[PDB]
Amino acid sequence: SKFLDRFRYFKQKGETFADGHGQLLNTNRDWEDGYRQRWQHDKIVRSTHGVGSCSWKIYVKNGLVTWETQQTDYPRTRPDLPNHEPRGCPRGASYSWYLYSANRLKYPMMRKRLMKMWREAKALHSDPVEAWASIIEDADKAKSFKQARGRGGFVRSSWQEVNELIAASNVYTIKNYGPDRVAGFSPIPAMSMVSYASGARYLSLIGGTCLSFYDWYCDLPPASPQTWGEQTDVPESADWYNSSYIIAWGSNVPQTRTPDAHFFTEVRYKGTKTVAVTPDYAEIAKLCDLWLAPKQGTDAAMALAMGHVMLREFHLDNPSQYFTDYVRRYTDMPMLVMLEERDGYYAAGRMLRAADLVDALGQENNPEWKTVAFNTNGEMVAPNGSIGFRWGEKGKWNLEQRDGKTGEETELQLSLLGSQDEIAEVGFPYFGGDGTEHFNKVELENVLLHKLPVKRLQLADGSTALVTTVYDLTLANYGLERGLNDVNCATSYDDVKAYTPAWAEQITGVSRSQIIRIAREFADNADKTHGRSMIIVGAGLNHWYHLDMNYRGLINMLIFCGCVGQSGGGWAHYVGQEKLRPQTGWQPLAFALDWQRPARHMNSTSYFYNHSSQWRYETVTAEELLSPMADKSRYTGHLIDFNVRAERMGWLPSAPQLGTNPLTIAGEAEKAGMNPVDYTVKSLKEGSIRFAAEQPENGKNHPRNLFIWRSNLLGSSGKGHEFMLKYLLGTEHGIQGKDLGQQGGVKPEEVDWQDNGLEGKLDLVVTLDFRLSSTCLYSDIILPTATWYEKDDMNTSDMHPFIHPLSAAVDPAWEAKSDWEIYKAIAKKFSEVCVGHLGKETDIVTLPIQHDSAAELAQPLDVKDWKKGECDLIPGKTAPHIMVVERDYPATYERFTSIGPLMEKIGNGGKGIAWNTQSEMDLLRKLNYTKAEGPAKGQPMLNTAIDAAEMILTLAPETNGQVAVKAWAALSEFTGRDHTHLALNKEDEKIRFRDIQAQPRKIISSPTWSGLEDEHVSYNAGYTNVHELIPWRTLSGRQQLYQDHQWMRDFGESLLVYRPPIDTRSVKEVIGQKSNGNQEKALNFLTPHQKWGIHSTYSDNLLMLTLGRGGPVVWLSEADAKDLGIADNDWIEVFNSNGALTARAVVSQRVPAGMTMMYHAQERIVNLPGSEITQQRGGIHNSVTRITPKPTHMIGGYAHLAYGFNYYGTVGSNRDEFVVVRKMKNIDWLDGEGNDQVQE
Amino acid sequence: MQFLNMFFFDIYPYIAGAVFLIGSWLRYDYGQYTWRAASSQMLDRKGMNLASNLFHIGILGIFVGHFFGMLTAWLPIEVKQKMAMFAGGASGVLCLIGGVLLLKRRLFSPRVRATTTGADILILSLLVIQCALGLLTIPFSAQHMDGSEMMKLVGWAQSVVTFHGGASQHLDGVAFIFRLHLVLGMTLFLLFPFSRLIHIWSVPVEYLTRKYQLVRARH
Amino acid sequence: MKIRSQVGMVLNLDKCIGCHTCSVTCKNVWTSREGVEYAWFNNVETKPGQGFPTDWENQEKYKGGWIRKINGKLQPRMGNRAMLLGKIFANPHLPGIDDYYEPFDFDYQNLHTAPEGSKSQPIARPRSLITGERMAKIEKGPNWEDDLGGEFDKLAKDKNFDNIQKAMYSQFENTFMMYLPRLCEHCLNPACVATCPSGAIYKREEDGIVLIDQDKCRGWRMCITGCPYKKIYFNWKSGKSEKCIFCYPRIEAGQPTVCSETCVGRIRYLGVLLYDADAIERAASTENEKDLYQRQLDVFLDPNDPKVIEQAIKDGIPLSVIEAAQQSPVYKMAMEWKLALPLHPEYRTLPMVWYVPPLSPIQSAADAGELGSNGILPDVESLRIPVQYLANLLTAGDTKPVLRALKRMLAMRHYKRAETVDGKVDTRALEEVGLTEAQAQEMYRYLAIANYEDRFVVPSSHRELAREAFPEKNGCGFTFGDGCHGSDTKFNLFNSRRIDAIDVTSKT
Ligand code: HEM
Ligand code: SF4
Ligand code: SF4
Ligand code: SF4
Ligand code: F3S
Repeated sequence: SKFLDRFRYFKQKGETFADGHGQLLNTNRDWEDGYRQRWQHDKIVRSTHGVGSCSWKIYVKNGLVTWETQQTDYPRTRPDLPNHEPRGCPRGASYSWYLYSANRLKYPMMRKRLMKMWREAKALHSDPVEAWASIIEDADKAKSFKQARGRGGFVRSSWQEVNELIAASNVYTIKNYGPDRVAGFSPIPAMSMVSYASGARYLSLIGGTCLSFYDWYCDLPPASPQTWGEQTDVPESADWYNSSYIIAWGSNVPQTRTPDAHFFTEVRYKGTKTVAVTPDYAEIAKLCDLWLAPKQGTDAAMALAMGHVMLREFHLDNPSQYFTDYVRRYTDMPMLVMLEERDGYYAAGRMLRAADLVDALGQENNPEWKTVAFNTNGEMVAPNGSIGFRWGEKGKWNLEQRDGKTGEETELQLSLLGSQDEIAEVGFPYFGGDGTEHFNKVELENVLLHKLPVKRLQLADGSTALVTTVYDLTLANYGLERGLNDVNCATSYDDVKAYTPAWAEQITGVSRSQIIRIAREFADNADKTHGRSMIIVGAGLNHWYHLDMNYRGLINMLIFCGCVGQSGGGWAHYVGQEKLRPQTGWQPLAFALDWQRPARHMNSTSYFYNHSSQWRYETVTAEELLSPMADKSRYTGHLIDFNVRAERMGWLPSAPQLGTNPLTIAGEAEKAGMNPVDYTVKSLKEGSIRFAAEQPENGKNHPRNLFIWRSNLLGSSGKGHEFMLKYLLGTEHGIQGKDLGQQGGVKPEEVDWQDNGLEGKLDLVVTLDFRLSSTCLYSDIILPTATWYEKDDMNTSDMHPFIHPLSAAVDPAWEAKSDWEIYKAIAKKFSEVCVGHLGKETDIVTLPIQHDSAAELAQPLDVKDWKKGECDLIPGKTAPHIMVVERDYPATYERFTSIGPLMEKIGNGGKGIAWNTQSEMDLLRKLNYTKAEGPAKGQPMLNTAIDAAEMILTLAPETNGQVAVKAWAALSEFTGRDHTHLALNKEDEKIRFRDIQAQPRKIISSPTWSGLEDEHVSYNAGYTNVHELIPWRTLSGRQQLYQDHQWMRDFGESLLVYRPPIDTRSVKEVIGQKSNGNQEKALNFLTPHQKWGIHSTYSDNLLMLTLGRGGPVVWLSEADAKDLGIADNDWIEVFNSNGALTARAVVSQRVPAGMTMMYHAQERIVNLPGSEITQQRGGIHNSVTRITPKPTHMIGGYAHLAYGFNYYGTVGSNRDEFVVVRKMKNIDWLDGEGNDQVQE
Repeated sequence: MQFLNMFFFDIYPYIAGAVFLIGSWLRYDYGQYTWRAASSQMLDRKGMNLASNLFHIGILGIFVGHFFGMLTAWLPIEVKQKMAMFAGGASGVLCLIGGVLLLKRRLFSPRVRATTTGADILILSLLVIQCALGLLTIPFSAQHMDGSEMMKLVGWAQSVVTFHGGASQHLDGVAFIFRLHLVLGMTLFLLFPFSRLIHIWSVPVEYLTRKYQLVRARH
Repeated sequence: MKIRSQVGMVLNLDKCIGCHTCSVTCKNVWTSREGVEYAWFNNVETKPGQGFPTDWENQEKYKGGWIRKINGKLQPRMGNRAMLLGKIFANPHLPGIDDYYEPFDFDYQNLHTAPEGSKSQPIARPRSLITGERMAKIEKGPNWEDDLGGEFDKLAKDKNFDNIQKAMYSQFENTFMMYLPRLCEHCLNPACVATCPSGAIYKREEDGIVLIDQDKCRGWRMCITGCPYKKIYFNWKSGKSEKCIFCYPRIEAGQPTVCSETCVGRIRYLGVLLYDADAIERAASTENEKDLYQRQLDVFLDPNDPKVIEQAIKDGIPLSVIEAAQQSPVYKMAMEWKLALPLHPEYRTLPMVWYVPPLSPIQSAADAGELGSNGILPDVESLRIPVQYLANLLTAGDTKPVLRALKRMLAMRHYKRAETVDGKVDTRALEEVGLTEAQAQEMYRYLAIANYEDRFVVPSSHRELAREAFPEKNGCGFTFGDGCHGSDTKFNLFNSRRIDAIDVTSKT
């Protein structure tokens, strides 16, 4: 009795202490069980998150998921390195909130209007394909549900009803227009491989389009493919610990790479110096030894000046033995460049090829693809490594300093200065004088002439020409005086020349003494340590229109100091977890390459620029981007015209591909008495068949069915939000500006024009998600999917070498299903619904010229447009490959659920190599069992996500030591050097799904990557190139400083140069037009990755919203806010020609005047009032952006500049954007609640 | 009438008394987590300082008066009554004002209303009523300044607490208003163990002599 | 002389990245219930700022902590026993819900149920978790000032800016910010325990964790005012107060707290500290507040001293705890290297959660500067965070101990760079700060590498001692409702018996 216990009062009094200040009591403490029983749980399950890569402990209590804490049992790193545990971040810690919250999607849902018509149609049409026809072909019916998008009316449906509608619509679209009119968008597969593969596999089997993501998000740094012929390979976070000098340039590490931040904070204790370069005082500055703040968008300038000081002091004045040898062996600096004749001066042309010389330097194979240089004895030579040795021959594609003819050791020379025949003056473009009124400029000359030590040579065709080295061209471009009395070269760092510290100080605002001190310290460290200097770079630089220059500026500094390929040094780019390591095990699964080849990949930026009709509002011209030394008449047309040409030349992919159903081509080729390939080539030449890109609005060349999963596309990722709503969805929109037609602008010369653009192109939008997102809100059908804690899958990252799983702690709640089971069931329904409409069809598929394939050696000297008679139409060389693919539609499900025969028939491979994988398939038959009968009888099964994962683990070299050894052996053929020793000591290694559930496993060194998985050295990008002499997949086989492609030269990007931020002209035409009484002001609009969410995921999570500002907000400097009369947290409106958004202000001192920042994505479903500008619900950050492509990101069929899914293509950069900002007056919620406010 | 009289003043007082005691004991042993004052101050501080102090200081004045007046030459019955009418009268005025302010708050202060329980509204309303009734008995006691009325009520009270039957007889002829006050007052003891009034049992007397630091040993 | 033990905690502010993971994991486990949804046992504040609750450091307004009277005796700032009792009907200093923030939620379901034919896109508006009514606008949150969110003149009201010419810090180029993660200090002389009229708050003898007994608490809500760190939160629904419980359910078996093991930055260290309970009053009542820091250090005992060992044994400290104390990272940082300092020692509570001050980028200067005593690395004098600010936070205004900690950390960096970059032994900076090569080496092991087994050295609370673990092992958790838990007397009105006990006594 607690009552009776009160009587043992003084009996429970123990000794006093501290001289009567305290009393020790011996009283009951049983009540403490109250908190103990909360902590206790049923079990713990290991899982992670899908779109950091951190393994978590999922706690289940009372049969429900209650919370999570990080797993800390990762394999430990070397004793001299800190370990990874516990990793994690705040977003991840709050995920459990989603499982049973109020915004959980529990049942499949369909727009009421669409359901009403669907059921009435089925009542009049027994066949679902015909029922769908009756609805979609009736303009009034189609529009009734397309306009209901985003306007409420969702009703509960069922898996049976939605699967039939989806299947019917898919069949109808494929049959009447083409498989490529069906598309799917899903991002970053590395976070949940199988979940991504599910939809991609269904789409690939039926012929639909698989949209890209690395370029779409603008996480892809085009400079990487340019310099190294590699999409993105970077050192792991642990490797930062091996660096003794680090610059965090435009990277907010603690906020964007949270679980890895400790390596940066901890390495400081080892003596490493850290420097932060960010316009604002960000979290990253808090952790550095020095904070430099240049004007945003002007970073390339600072890098150029730093490079200037490094070259001057470590390459010229006091030559660094390390640096000198490094650039000699690993760069294209010794390579020779042909000078082109102009009136009064010369211009750098394409690099000299062995084919240009009389006896082709004794080279019969691909002579026009082998660069040339001089050796220490003035003798000319074609060294090993150039991309010409990669195909057609074996044994010479390596970085051994040898003569490509005699196989003898040589020593390339760097500068011709001291052996030149004469001194020619070469012109270099200078853009540092242009720019808007928001950035400081430095007037010089559009063309800066420099004195270059040339050397005349006798060409193989009788003519003669002048040549120089990339090295000489580089020193000149930087403005280094070399005794030739060059007026434009600097005489000191104070001399305001083209690219001096004094010059940079004016443009960036960063003190010249700081630029000099750090450039010096950085280079000195690299020299002492042999390359242990590193630059971590992020979206602060990669999201600008000229991201290529910012990056090349940083890349050069690193190369000049020999930091690339050395542990603790190099280029560390982190923006998106693009690194799915078991690549060649996953690709066949994801794109059904085990059944059919090739698939239909497409680069999303061009795809949406085209189909959401953002080109109809383009304000940027190619003309204003051309070099001042280019023939402006050869580059006429709209930016979209350049894309269309790139497409027909086999440079970029297309989607839809042809203006005619590709399933009907074969049937016409037969009647014409000729095979499909030839019939297509001839029809294209004659114009009877055309690329769909030419007429995107004719009614048959736009996509009609779109699948969206693991994405919030139409709500955060989608640049040009208002355009997508208008043209793709056909719903109300907030666009403010007028299109080309309304302004009387000039129409493109490759694409048809019409005053009234086609609206509501999508017939059916299907979204899979566990929460009702902004995208679901605008969809026709919403499918409840399993959360990351309710399904099995795998995850890998570029931050560490571990492969770990996602696991179902409990079965998917309510009616949710995993992505794999959702698409498997769609496939099953499709397979029966298509009977009688589609059978064993023949498909004609176009495939752009592929990087890492023999065909990458397309057009060696210039650009020829067959469409303009400049050459013959040769598929795979001057146009895309024309492939024939057989599809067994009724067998879609059986193929989806089994590993195809192509793995055994053809084999497997990637990145330019192939191997036999029969043993792996035999193993898989035992692990997954096999089909007892039917079309896939005898083939390994793929019924569960686990089976799919084991397929990935068994086929990939990163997870199967047996395959890893065959992979390296195949590569050894090309290089003539043995590389199998890189995996022989792990040949018995085989990673299993159930084993990674017990403990994350480190992967195996693979030729797919250039870093190594070893116990003595950390993983560092480019390490195999520098240490195994494997060439970078570039024209020269070395790090490319000089881009000699015609377009690169004419657009002024052959060598790096400063390029000021571009003008989007999105503000002046709307500012003031719709006054509300408060002052308006134009500000630079920046959108860095937020702190309370991953893109938009978590943006609706109550925990994240509570720790943030309760919903969408925007940051402004105190000055700008005070100027506009904006107090902290006031409602404000941001807008321009592309649309408008509403948010609450966050006034802060750490935001520099002139700029505003709305952290990337806070989407459109929470706490947003009506807009005073559009009279609609306020928009989001992408309501004020719009896609604007850059020509150089379209180059194809040129060695390192050839296509690859997520490897190259146009990017959606938009930090150059400006918006009008103002305080809101009326705050109307448009919900009929009567709860509106007025700000005064 | 005679039946209702014996019920309310001979029977009822013992029913309410048993429920008050056994109910308190049982809720103490099996409801420790429910034994609190249930402060609402944080949700709405406005007016609470004035209101709560007026009510508690007043209600405590009343309690002291009632306790020593009904359960106890230099202090004859008529002197005791004069004290009750003025001292007790003033206390009841402070109490009633505070009580009314607290009730207004509890009923119309959004955060307090949204989070209150029914028993909280019921118990406070009844105390405001009981306090108002108490004050209304003053003009009646004024008609018998010789303490004739008080003598009856005190006769009843002491008969009840000493378990002497016939307690109702002492009340023969007392003004009706006194009847009401007595019944409502006893009812509050009946509802006592099922409301927030249990906080009263916990008046923190031990604190005045307690050592500052407390440490509990393994147990 | 009475030796007691406690697992202390040290947070290295130099490594904190201000991510809040620690805050989320605590919330998910302990405070997701209605009534404490607004409570964050662990919360991270960005400085400069006023924190959560707003201006909690202002004791003149909030009346938290202790004061030393002229006669030398200690008394809660709230007042003596009589004074405190006199404020019971309405605590005049009590922080209101608005001083924290009004907890909110959103109407997500409106996104699901919006009717067909809406004139605009449906949206989820905020709703109060206190009233259930629509909120016109969210005006506050627990981390509202995160990353300098707010005007400088607003953030500068920061109590720690006292006696500092703060004008210069409103200049863009002089901007500075740092993070202050905080939880309950589990003090040796807790003010909450002394200000609770019912005696419901207590310090556990075996591990020094301070708890509010949920059975005995009466909701007098005076403790909230009493705590100078404002770490006790009133549960508006249950009517009782709650606070960080140092995750005793895990500590009891030797595990780290949730916020410690989930710290992404790897900044938290857990280790045993042995202290003389008999010296608590003497130390907390020293006349000069700038001496409280050192006076508390003197209360901590040397775990390797055989004299302390024997007394500890005699006083009942388990052997494993003594052993844990001998390898305590907290002891090394607070006693040996002097890197860790208390949070506001002037409150006189003898706090047990300490902090290592943060380093920061050098201050803005006319030119790129020159090499200093540390070469290309910084010298303590160049740091942009005003040391006086750090001193007001950690050392009652005395900058000496703050500078020593920062200097020593920079020295470690200098020595390590010489070694790993130049390949030389250069102990110049070490000798300047009074450190040996071995000490810098150990500092590097714990601060840089920071292996899991080194950050957390938590011993068992030995729940078997002085109790009967066997019947408990066999019957704990069967919560059928025997009604016998919570009291020592066996008699009970419902005529029942404890499920986890043995009622049939041995007759042998
Ligand atoms: C069972 C409980 C109670 C009993 C038996 C009781 C009895 C009485 C009696 C007999 C009187 C008239 C005094 C006289 O003889 O002159 C009185 C007066 C009064 N009572 Fe009560 N009472 C009770 C409870 C309460 C409570 C709970 C309150 C407060 C809400 C209250 C407030 C008053 C006031 C304001 C007066 C008039 C002035 C005074 O005599 O102090 N009573 N009560
Ligand atoms: S969201 Fe990403 S970074 Fe955060 S805990 Fe999950 S996996 Fe790690
Ligand atoms: S010790 Fe435990 S209860 Fe206290 S703040 Fe940390 S996680 Fe929360
Ligand atoms: S988890 Fe660690 S690093 Fe992150 S805010 Fe909390 S204490 Fe700082
Ligand atoms: S002052 Fe003690 S509400 Fe605070 S511990 Fe609860 S009765």
